[PDB]
Amino acid sequence: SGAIYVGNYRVVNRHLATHNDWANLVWEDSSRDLLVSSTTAQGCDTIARCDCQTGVYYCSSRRKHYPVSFSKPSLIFVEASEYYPARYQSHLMLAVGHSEPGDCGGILRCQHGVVGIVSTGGNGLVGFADVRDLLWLDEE
Ligand SMILES: C[C@H](CS(N)(=O)=O)c1ccccc1
Ligand SMILES: C[C@H](CS(N)(=O)=O)c1ccccc1
Ligand SMILES: [Zn+2]
Repeated sequence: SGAIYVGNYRVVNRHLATHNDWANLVWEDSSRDLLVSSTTAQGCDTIARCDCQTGVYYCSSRRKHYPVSFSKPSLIFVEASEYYPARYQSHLMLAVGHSEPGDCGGILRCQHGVVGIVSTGGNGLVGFADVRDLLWLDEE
């Protein structure tokens, strides 16, 4: 689990979104595993605006942060899970590291801020849903 809180937005894994997230839906993309909902409280998170390929992610299944190199956001074939059939997930970044389903929502951070959230895993890889292209997360 986990979310990004920026302005009046909450960013979550689309497959972990709650009834309240869907009741307050701003934007969702099934191809990206992202959903953004509106919040009443102001979020303080800073979104990175950059092309970093190094950062640190939180891994709840190890209670640890790990430094990783990760690929630029791309269209990656992702195996079926129970939340999706096998499909191309877009805007996905891969790194070598540990990820279990409950790790979804762990933040990946660079020097500039929040890069994305854990979305996929298995075969010793971790996939992060990029958010850096969502420039609208920083206004109204
Ligand atoms: C929020 C919606 C249904 S509702 N109550 O009409 O908002 C929802 C249904 C199933 C899984 C996740 C979310
Ligand atoms: C079992 C699934 C497979 S997938 N292809 O990543 O959806 C999963 C593993 C680890 C983290 C998140 C999800
Ligand atoms: Zn950066």
